[PDB]
Amino acid sequence: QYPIINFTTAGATVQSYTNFIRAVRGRLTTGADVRHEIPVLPNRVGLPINQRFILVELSNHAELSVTLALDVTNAYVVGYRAGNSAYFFHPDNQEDAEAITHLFTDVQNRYTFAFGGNYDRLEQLAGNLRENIELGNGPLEEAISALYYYSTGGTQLPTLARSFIICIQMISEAARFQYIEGEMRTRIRYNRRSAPDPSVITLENSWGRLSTAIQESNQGAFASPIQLQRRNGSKFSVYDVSILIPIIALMVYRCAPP
Amino acid sequence: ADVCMDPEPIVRIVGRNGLCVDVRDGRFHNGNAIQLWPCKSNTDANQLWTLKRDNTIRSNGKCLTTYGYSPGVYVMIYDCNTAATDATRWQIWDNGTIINPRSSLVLAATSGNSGTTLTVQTNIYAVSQGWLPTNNTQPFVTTIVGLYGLCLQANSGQVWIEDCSSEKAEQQWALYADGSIRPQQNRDNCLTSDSNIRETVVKILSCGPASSGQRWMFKNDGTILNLYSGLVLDVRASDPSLKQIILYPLHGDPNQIWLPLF
Ligand SMILES: *[C@@H]1O[C@H](CO)[C@@H](O[C@@H]2O[C@H](CO)[C@@H](O)[C@H](O)[C@H]2NC(C)=O)[C@H](O)[C@H]1NC(C)=O
Ligand SMILES: *[C@@H]1O[C@H](CO)[C@@H](O[C@@H]2O[C@H](CO)[C@@H](O)[C@H](O)[C@H]2NC(C)=O)[C@H](O)[C@H]1NC(C)=O
Ligand SMILES: OC[C@H]1O[C@@H](O[C@H]2[C@H](O)[C@@H](O)[C@H](O)O[C@@H]2CO)[C@H](O)[C@@H](O)[C@H]1O
Ligand SMILES: OC[C@H]1O[C@@H](O[C@H]2[C@H](O)[C@@H](O)[C@H](O)O[C@@H]2CO)[C@H](O)[C@@H](O)[C@H]1O
Repeated sequence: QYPIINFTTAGATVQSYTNFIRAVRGRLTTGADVRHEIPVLPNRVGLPINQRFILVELSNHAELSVTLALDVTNAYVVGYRAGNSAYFFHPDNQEDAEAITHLFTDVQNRYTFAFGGNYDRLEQLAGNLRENIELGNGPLEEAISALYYYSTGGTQLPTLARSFIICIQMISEAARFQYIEGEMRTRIRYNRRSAPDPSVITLENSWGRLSTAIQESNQGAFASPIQLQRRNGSKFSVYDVSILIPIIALMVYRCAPP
Repeated sequence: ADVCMDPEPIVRIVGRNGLCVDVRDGRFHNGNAIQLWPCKSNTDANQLWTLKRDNTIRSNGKCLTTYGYSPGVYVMIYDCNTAATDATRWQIWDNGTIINPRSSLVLAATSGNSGTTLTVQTNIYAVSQGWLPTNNTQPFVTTIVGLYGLCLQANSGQVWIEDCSSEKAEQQWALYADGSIRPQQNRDNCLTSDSNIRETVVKILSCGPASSGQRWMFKNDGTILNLYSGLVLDVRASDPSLKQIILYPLHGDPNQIWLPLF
């Protein structure tokens, strides 16, 4: 059995959201590997399929429920279950395809999307850029219902993809950055619905690069600057790890410590 | 894939008051002093340092060497092979401290004046001992959001938490390489803490002393730690009304968590 964290957009509040993400991060890392004060995620190679996924269950006001399956090695949303069916993003390699076999074994119907979960593919199908898709508790309620009804056939493909972009950002990207968590937390505090800033979009894109730079830095010093953006769009370069310590919450494992 | 391969980056070393670690008058004779000096926008090798794999910091080929293992000796440039071996060894910590493993004396700058000779003092996590390897010569300016979504704000010699007006009386702060947090509009003022006592009220005094009560660090857990005392910024009794930010031991509630919004 895989661990199951649950969150509901029903009485969603800034606290219930902060505990949810705190719970999701708590289940991804084992706390054994930490570098420069930032927890690293399990190494894929040699990880027993019984500790390879965690399950996040979301439910909204309409009583509809959906269960997302996140890969513990990268906090990647790999699929989901809705009722008696399960849908998986198209695996991009043999190993992964073999692993999603152990997810939602109950379900009578397992479908595998023709496309992957990556943002490009998802933004293309959605007919919108991450910059135009609004985020908040309102958008999460809608995304759950949209995701739920796809099993009964009442959700067009463009909307499914717009719902995956919403969940991925509010759960997986929020667990990866305290900056993005706080961003989502502000949208809940004031009941706002608004697309992610250039700062959020950029941090999402640089997760892989940052994971690498920090882990193979020479005493917190990067070899090459990683460029990021501000809320207003202006860019700035980061040369050291210290400025990122209060911004990144999880790192994808890149290489072993000396 | 493999074991991590740490590289050898060429970077500037910004420290006290935003000044750079400079090799005096561009000369490299064994013994010439190392000093604080306004950062340059160019390639003068006397201000760029290569962080070697062996733990030596080199500028233009020579090693950043300490004169002796006594609190007070100065730091000089020197031939790496001639110099006493473990007097060229340094570790750069995540909390901006650059220490000489062998004497436990930290690289310091006991004066914020341009031209001040670097020395090695006893570690007390003061602003005069905080450094940062970066080609970034400018301090980072952000908004610090904390309890109840309110912003950290300063009004003359005082600092409290209040609602975020994306324009208000400077709620923008500048984070320096030396670990001091300075109010955007008045950059020679430091977020200061008088005593290291379990409840002293944090205020805004001049960065002049560059004390160990003016140097802070943003932890991964969202707190703002005062390196020297071990106490974290705390909004007094989760009450923004009281208008008082104190130093308090860590317990992790919402009144001790902050997020830098840039
Ligand atoms: C800070 O700037 C210096 C110079 O502007 C960079 O040093 C250069 O690095 C490249 C590749 O790393 C070398 O080929 C050059 O020889 C270096 N310039 C010099 C001094 O001749 C340095 O890389 C920058 N810091 C970082 C890590 O971005
Ligand atoms: C500044 O960071 C350094 C990290 O190297 C801290 O010193 C080390 O702390 C670890 C535990 O976190 C110990 O295992 C080491 O023995 C310490 N010394 C060395 C040379 O590694 C230091 O405590 C930090 N400063 C503060 C007060 O937070
Ligand atoms: O020490 C101050 C400052 O010196 C610059 O070098 C000067 C030097 O002061 C002067 O005597 C010489 O004739 O010309 C040099 C080039 O301007 C350094 O470049 C600077 O980094 C500081 O080190
Ligand atoms: O003394 C500062 C300390 O206050 C705590 O809050 C207390 C407060 O003293 C009072 O309102 C009552 O005793 O209960 C409150 C809840 O603990 C804070 O918890 C602590 O962080 C400090 O700010």
